[PDB]
Amino acid sequence: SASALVCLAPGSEETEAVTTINLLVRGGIKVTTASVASDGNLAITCSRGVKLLADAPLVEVADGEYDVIVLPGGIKGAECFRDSTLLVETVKQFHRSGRIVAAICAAPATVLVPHDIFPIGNMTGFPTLKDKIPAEQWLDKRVVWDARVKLLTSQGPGTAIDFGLKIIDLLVGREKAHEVASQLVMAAGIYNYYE
Amino acid sequence: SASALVCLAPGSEETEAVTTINLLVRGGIKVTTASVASDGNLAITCSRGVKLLADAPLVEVADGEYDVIVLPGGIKGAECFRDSTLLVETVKQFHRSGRIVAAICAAPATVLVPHDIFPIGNMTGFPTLKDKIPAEQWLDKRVVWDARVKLLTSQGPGTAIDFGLKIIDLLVGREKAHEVASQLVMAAGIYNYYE
Ligand SMILES: [Cl-]
Ligand SMILES: [Cl-]
Ligand SMILES: [Cl-]
Ligand SMILES: [Cl-]
Ligand SMILES: [Cl-]
Ligand SMILES: [Mg+2]
Ligand SMILES: [Mg+2]
Ligand SMILES: [Mg+2]
Repeated sequence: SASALVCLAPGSEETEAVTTINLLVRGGIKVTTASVASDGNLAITCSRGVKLLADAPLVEVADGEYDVIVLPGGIKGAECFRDSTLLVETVKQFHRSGRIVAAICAAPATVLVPHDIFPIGNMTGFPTLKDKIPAEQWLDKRVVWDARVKLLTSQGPGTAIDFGLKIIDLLVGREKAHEVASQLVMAAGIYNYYE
Repeated sequence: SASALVCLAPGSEETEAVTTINLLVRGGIKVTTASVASDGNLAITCSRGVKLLADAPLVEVADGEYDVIVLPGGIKGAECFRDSTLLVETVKQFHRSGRIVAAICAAPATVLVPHDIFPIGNMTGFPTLKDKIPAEQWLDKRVVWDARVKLLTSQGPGTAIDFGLKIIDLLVGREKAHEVASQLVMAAGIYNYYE
């Protein structure tokens, strides 16, 4: 199967993390969750208090051959990612080895921009953090797929379905993305991959 | 200081549970999560494998004065609810005492219909299970609010935002629902409480 490494830190946005995980599993993707910036503790208290148990510490899975690394948002979770040298070097390694980096909400501006990971990539993120993304790189769009650098970005809790579906499309294919979308009772406006 | 009791079981649908909890917290509603696991275990494995910690076993919080009891879906989570005499008694007590019952996805057909808790009233649920909701009660709407019996129902993972926003309306009101909605970057097909 295709596989995904979903990172979690104290203060990660729980809808973004959980909805993404759920959709990837529905798509037949094996998902591992990794605890970041917790010195190995697998208990992760998210941004609105939801408490998740991660599968493993990042340091034990960072060298795995996952097809995508996923960075949920949440202000404080994204700061933890930014300030983790292991997280940043893992993101860089996924990219250099031809794999996908996927980031939502505050993660693009907080993690990718300060570390100059994708200096000329196109990206989106949470609208109120537009001023944290260099102006020439910013698109205000529910999902942005920059195929040149294999960078997938998205905007907020309410775009987590759109984000997860595009990961499925990229890793498994359009037909599987449509199958998953069809299970959800999605709002009008969200792309369902039928065409 | 409105409050919500969100029930969780092995096999609950994690998007439905977590997105609902998230939105209620954003709305200033005090949330308590209650495990309906038969042994009282609080470390719940949800339908796609997300590991979610409940705050308390149902028996320790069921008699609380929460304004709403929330039943997430997930095929096996809803079966656990149906087969828990304490859960069913608690739902009945919320209803008889003039409080709100909120249920999504499989929870209406699996829990409410077999126990005949709402013999009169409109309801929805996951559309593949529509033939398990009595025909005179069924509506095919993203959210159904029947104020006559204080029953809120909704259809699936993709309607979790609509569901959570309606709980906010019912507990805190339209202004707060609009405020929360405006945070999410949600899709155009979800009612946003602005006129
Ligand atoms: Cl441990
Ligand atoms: Cl670690
Ligand atoms: Cl670049
Ligand atoms: Cl959504
Ligand atoms: Cl399910
Ligand atoms: Mg620059
Ligand atoms: Mg394609
Ligand atoms: Mg009847």
